[PDB]
Amino acid sequence: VGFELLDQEKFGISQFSEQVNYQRALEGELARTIETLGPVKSARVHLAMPKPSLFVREQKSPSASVTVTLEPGRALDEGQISAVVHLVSSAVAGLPPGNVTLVDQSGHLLTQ
Amino acid sequence: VGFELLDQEKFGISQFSEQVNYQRALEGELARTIETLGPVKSARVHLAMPKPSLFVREQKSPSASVTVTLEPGRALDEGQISAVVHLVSSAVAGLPPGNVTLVDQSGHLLT
Amino acid sequence: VGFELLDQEKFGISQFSEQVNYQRALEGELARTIETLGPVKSARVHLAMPKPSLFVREQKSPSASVTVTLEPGRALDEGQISAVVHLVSSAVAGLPPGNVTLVDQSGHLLTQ
Amino acid sequence: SEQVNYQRALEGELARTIETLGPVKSARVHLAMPKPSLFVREQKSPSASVTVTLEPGRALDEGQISAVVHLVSSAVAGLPPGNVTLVDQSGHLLT
Amino acid sequence: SEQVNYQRALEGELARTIETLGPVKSARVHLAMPKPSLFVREQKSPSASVTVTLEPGRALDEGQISAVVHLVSSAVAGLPPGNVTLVDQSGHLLT
Amino acid sequence: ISQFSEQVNYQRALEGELARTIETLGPVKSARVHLAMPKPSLFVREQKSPSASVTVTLEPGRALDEGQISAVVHLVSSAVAGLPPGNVTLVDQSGHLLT
Amino acid sequence: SQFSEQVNYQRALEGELARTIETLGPVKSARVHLAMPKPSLFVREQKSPSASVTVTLEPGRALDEGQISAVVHLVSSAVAGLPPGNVTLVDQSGHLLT
Amino acid sequence: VTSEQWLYWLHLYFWPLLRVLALISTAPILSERAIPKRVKLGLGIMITLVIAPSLPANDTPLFSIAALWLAMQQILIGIALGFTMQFAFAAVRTAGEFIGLQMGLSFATFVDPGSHLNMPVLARIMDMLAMLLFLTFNGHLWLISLLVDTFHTLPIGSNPVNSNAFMALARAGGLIFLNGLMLALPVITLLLTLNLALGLLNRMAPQLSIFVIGFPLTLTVGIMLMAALMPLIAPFCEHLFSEIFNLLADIVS
Amino acid sequence: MTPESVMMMGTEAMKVALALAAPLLLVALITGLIISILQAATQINEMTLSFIPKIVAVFIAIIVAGPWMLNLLLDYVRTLFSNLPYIIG
Amino acid sequence: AIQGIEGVISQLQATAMAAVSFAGQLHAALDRISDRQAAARVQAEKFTLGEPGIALNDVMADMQKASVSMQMGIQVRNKLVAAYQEVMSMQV
Amino acid sequence: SWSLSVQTLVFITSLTFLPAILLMMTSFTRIIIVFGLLRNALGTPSAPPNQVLLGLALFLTFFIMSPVIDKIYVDAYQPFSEQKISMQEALDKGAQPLRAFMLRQTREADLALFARLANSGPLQGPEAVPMRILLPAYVTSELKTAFQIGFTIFIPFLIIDLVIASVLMALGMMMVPPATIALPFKLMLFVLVDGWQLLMGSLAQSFYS
Repeated sequence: VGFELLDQEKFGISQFSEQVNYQRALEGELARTIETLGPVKSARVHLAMPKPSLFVREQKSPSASVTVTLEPGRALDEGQISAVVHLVSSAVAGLPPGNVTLVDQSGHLLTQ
Repeated sequence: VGFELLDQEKFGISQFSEQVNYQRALEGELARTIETLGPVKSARVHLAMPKPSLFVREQKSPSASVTVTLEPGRALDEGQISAVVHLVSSAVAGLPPGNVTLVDQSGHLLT
Repeated sequence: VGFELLDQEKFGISQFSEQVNYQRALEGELARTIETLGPVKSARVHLAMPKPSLFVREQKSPSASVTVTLEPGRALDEGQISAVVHLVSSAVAGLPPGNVTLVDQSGHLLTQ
Repeated sequence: SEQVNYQRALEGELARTIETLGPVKSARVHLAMPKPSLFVREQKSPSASVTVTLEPGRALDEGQISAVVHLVSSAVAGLPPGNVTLVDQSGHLLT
Repeated sequence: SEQVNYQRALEGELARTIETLGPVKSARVHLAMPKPSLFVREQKSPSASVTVTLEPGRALDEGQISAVVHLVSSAVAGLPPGNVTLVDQSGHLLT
Repeated sequence: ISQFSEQVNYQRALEGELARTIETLGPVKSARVHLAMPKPSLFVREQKSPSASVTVTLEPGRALDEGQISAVVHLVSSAVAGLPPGNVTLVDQSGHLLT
Repeated sequence: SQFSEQVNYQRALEGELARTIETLGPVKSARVHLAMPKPSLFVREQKSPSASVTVTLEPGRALDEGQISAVVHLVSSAVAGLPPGNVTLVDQSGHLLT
Repeated sequence: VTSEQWLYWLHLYFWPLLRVLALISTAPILSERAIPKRVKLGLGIMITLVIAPSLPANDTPLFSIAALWLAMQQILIGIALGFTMQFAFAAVRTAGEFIGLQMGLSFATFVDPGSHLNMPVLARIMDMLAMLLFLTFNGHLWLISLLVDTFHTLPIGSNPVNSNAFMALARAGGLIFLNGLMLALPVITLLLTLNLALGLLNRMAPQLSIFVIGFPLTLTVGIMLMAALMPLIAPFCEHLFSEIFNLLADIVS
Repeated sequence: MTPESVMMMGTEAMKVALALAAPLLLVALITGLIISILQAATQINEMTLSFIPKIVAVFIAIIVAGPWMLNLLLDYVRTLFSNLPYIIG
Repeated sequence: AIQGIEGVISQLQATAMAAVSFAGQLHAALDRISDRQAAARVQAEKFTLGEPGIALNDVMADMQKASVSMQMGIQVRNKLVAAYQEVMSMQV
Repeated sequence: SWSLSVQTLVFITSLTFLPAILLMMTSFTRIIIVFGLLRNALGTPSAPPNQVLLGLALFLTFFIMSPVIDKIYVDAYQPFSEQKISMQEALDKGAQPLRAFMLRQTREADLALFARLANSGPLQGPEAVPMRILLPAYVTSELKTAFQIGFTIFIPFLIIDLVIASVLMALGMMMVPPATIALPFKLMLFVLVDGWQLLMGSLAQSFYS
C-alpha cells in the first residue's frame, strides 16, 4: 500500500502511529522499485529505524533487510547487488550501506 | 499475524498497547519473509525487546528466537542460516546477530 | 489465549492488568511453539518477570519454568533441550538461560 | 505529516520530469532528507536514489546522466550531487 | 503549507514564461529554496533546475541559454545564476 | 487573507500592471513580468537587492530601440521599492537578452 | 487590513494622476506606477519614493520641454516626498522624455 | 605611566549599559522574573563590553543634569522598544481571553466584574504558545540587534526629540484590539452561529434550554474548533511580529 | 523545533484535552437534553430540577471512565517529558 | 596548525582589503608590578651573594619601590572588587 | 612568571567571581529557570522551600559539569600544581574545555548575531570564535533553551485546569473556582508520572545530546 495506506484517510492515533505508517510506506515503495528491475519477481524490504540512549552521546544507525525472489534462473549481477544496496541506503536517512542485507529466495546472502 | 491485523483495536489503547502491537506486527512480517525462503514451509519469530532501564551503567540489547519448519528434507544451507540471521538482526533496532537463535521443527539449533 | 487474549479489551485496563495480560500471552505463544517441536505433545510455560533495583548484592534475574509432555517414548535430544532453552531465554527480555528450567511429564529435570 | 507529504510530492514531480526525458519510460525517485539542527556543529547532507526504466535500447548518454544528477540535486535543498545515485532497470549504476 | 504553495505557484509561472519562448514546447522548473548557515566556512545557496523540451530541431541560442538563466535567477530571491542548471529533453546540459 | 497572502497578492498585482504598461508600448504585443522580492534575516547586513525578469513579445519585426530597452529598465526599476536597474533582465520572444 | 487600505490608496492616487495627465491636450492615455518606499525590522534609511509615467500621445502630438517639466512637477507633488529626479516619463514608442 | 584613566572608561561603559539594561528589564522573555537578576545584569554587562569600544565615548560628567537627561533618554528608548515588542503578546492574550470568554469558561465576570474570580486559561495557553513561537523565530536576537542599531539612528549624546512619534506607540494600542479580532474572527463567528442555533431551540417550548444544554455543547465545540484553529496562529504570529518590528523601525527614527 | 512541530504538539495537546473533557461534557449535555424534553412533554417548567440529575450523572462518569482519563493523561505527560530533550532548539 | 596558518593568511588578505582592552591593561599592570618585584628580589639575592658592584643603597631603595608598587596594586584590587560588588547589587 | 605576591593576589581576586562563573558560564542557569517555571506551573510558588531547589540545582550542575572539570584538572590544574605550567598559562589552558562545552550547546543564529555586532571579520570555522563572542551567544542560547523546556513543561498543567473548568461549567457550577480544584489534581499528576525522575533525566539528556 505504502503512501496509499496513508491516503486511506484514517485517523492517526498518534505521532507514533504516523511514524509506523511512514516506515511501512517507504518499505512498500522500495520493494516496488526493486521488483520493477528485470531479474526480480518480488521484493520484501524491512527497515529498522534505531533509538537514542538516555545519557549516552554515543550514537548508532538504521538497518535494512531486503529479500528478493528472482525469475527462474535470473541470477543478480555484482553490479546489480551494488545498485540495490545504493537505492535502499539512500532511501533511509543516514543508512550506512554496510547495514543493508540482501538475500535471495533460497536464503543466499547476496551482499556481505 | 498481519501488520493491519492489529491496525484497529478501536481506541483507548494505552501506548503500552501501541508498542506490543508493533512488536506483534514486526514478528508477523519477519516470519512471513522467512517462509518465502524456498526450503521454509512455515516460520515463527519471537522478539524480546527490552524496555529501557536507567539502572544499568549502559543499555542492554534485544533478543530473537526463530523456529522454522522445513519442506520434507529441505535442509537449510550455512549461507542460508547466515541470511536468516542478517534479516532478523536488521529488522530489530540494535539487534546483535549473536542474540538471534534459529531452530528447526525437530529442535536442532541451526545457530 | 496469548495474542487472541488481548482482543476484547474493556476501557478499564490498569497498567498492571496490561502487563499481566502481556505475560500471559507470551507464555501461551511460547508453549504453542514448544508443542510444534515433534516429540512434544503439550507444553506449559510459567514466567516470573520481576522488579530490577540496582544494588548488585540483591539482583533477581527473570526466570522461567517449562513443563513438556512428550509423545509415548519420544525422549528429547540434548540438542533439543538446548534449543528449548535458547527459545525461552530469547523470548524474555534479559532472561539468562541458566534461569530456564525444563521438566518432563514424570518430573525429570531435562535441563540442570 | 505535512513534511512527509511534501517529500512524497517532490519525489513524484522529479520522477515525472525524469520520465519526460526522451530515453526514459518511467522514473522512481527516493529522497532521504535528514533531521535539521540549529546548533553550531550538528549537520548532515541529504541523499537521493533514482531508478530509471529506459525505452527498448535507449541507453542514457554521459551528458544525460549529468543532467539527471543536476536536476535531482537542485530540487533538494543542500543536496550534494555526489549523493545522487542513478540506476537503470537492470541494476547498472549509471553513476 | 503557505510557503510550499508559494514555491509551486512560482515554479509554475516560470515554466509558463519559458514555454512562451519560441523554441520551447514545454518547460519544467524545480526550485530548491532552503535555510543558510553563517560561519560554516563554505555554506551553499538557493538552486534551480530547468528542463526544456524544444520544438523539432529548435536548438536554443547561447543568448537563449543566457536569458533563461537571467529570468530564473531574478525570479528567486538571492538566486546566484551559477546555481541555475538548464537541460534539454535529451539530457544535454545547456548551461 | 493572510499577511503573507496579502503580500503575494500585492506582488501579483504589481507584476500585472507593469506587464500591462509594457504591452501598451507600440512595438510590444504582450509582456510578462516576474518579480523576486527578497527577505530580511538576522544573519546578514545589506539585504539582497530585489530582481526582475521581463519577457516581451514584439510585433512582427518590431525591434526595440536601445532607448526602448532603457525606458523599460527605468519603469520596471522604479515600480519596485529599491530595485537596482542592473537587476532587471529584459528578454524577447526568441530568447535574446535585450538588456 | 491596513496593508489592503495602503494598496487601495496607492492605486487610487495612480488612477487620478493618470487621469489628469490624459486630460492634457497632447496626451491620449496615461499610465502611472508608484513605488512607495518600505519599512525595515532593523536599520534606519529613507528610500525617496519613485514614479514611472507612460504616456500615449495623439498622432504626432510631441510633448513640449515645458510639458515634460509640468508632468514632472504634478507627479512629484502628488507623492509625499517624491524627488522630481525619481520621476521617469516615457512615450508609447519607449523614448524617455525625462 | 600607570594612568588607567577611569573617567573615560566609566563614561564609555555606562550609557550603553544603561540602554541595554533598560531594554533587558522590559523586553519580553528577557524581562521574565524567572531569570535571576544577576544573569540579566551579566548579559547587559557583556553586551556592553562587546559594543561600547566601537562607539564614540561621551564626556558629560555624571554629576550634572545632562547626565540625568541622558539617563532618562536611555530609559525611554529601552522601555519603548520592550513595550512595543510586548504589544504583540498583549494582542495574542486578548484574542485567547475572548475565545475563552465566548466558551463560557468564566461566566462570573458578566455578573461580578473584577470579583477576584477569573481564569483566562486559553489566554495563557496561547500566550505561552506565542512565546514559544517568538523563541523559535529568534525575535530576541533581533531585539538586541535593533537596540544596538538605534545608536546610529539616535546616538547616546543628547539629541532633540519629536512628538506624534509617542502617539504612534500609544496608537499601537489599537493593534492589540484590531489584530486581536483578526485572530478571533473565524472561530467566534461560528460560535456565534452556534449560539444563534441555541436561540432557535429556545424559540420552541419555553425554558428547558440554555444553562442546561447550551454550555456543554458550546464548550466542546469551542474546544475542538480552536484545537483545529491552532495551526492558524503561526502565520498570524509572524504577521504580528513583522508589524511590531517595522512600526518600531519607522517610528523610533 | 520547526513551527510545524510546535503547532503539531499544541494541536495534539489540545485534542488530549478534548478527549479528557468530552465524556463528562457529553454526559451532562445528554442528561440536560433528556430532562428538558421530559419537561416539555409533561409541561413542567422549573429551572432547578434540571440541575439535580446532571451532578449525579457527571459524578458517575468519573466512576466509570475515570481510570481511563487518568491513564491517558499520565501517558501523555510521560511521553512529553521523555521527548522533551529531542525537540530542543 | 595548517588551518591556523590558512586563517593567518586570510586575516592578512582582510587587512589588504581594509586598506588594548581593560583586561589587557590590568594584565599589563600586574606584569609590570611582578617584574619590578622580581627585579628587586634578584638584585637583593645578588647582593647577598657577594657579587661586586651591587650597592646596599640601591637594594634597599628598590625594595622600598617594590613595596610601594605592591601596595598600589592591592589598593586597586580592593576598589575594583568593591565596584564589582556594587554593580552586582544593582537592581534589574 | 609573576612574583608569588602577585600570584596570591590574582588567585584571591579570581576567587571572587565564582557566582559569575556559575551563572553565566555553567549549566546552572538552565538548571534553575526550568525549576522556577515548573514551580510557577504547579501553582505552589513556595512549595519546595527555595534553598531546596538551589541545592538540587547545585548537585545537578556538579554531576553534569563533571567531565569538563575533570579535563580542566588533568590539563591545567595538575601541571600548574606541579610547577610545570605558569599561573598565566594554566588559566588559558583551562579556559578551552569550558569554551568547548559552551559551544556544544550554543546555537548558531546567536553566534552569527554576536559576530556581526562586534564588527569582527568572517569566522570560517568555530576555531576562530573568541570568548567575547561565545559568552553572550552561549548565555542567550541557554536562556532560549530553558524557556522552551519550561514552556513545553507548562502545557499539561494548563490542560488540566482547562478540562476542570469545562467540566465544572457543564453542570452549571459557574461560581466554583477552578484553580482550587485543579491544584490537587496537578499534584496527583506530578506524583504519578515520576514527576522528578523524568524531569531530572530529561534535563540531563538535554545537556548530553
